[PDB]
Amino acid sequence: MASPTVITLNDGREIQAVDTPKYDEESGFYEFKQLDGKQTRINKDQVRTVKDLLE
Repeated sequence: MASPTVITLNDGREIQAVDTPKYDEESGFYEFKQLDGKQTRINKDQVRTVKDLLE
């Protein structure tokens, strides 16, 4: 499934994903696919708010 989701970090840095993120218990990161179609991962504590563009 694909849906636009903007993840806002602790400092306020917002990144927009084309599909929904995965919380990985193994490494402790959140995995999300950026607008470019590139998957990136950031630590569980850096994420402030997880919201869709469809609010």
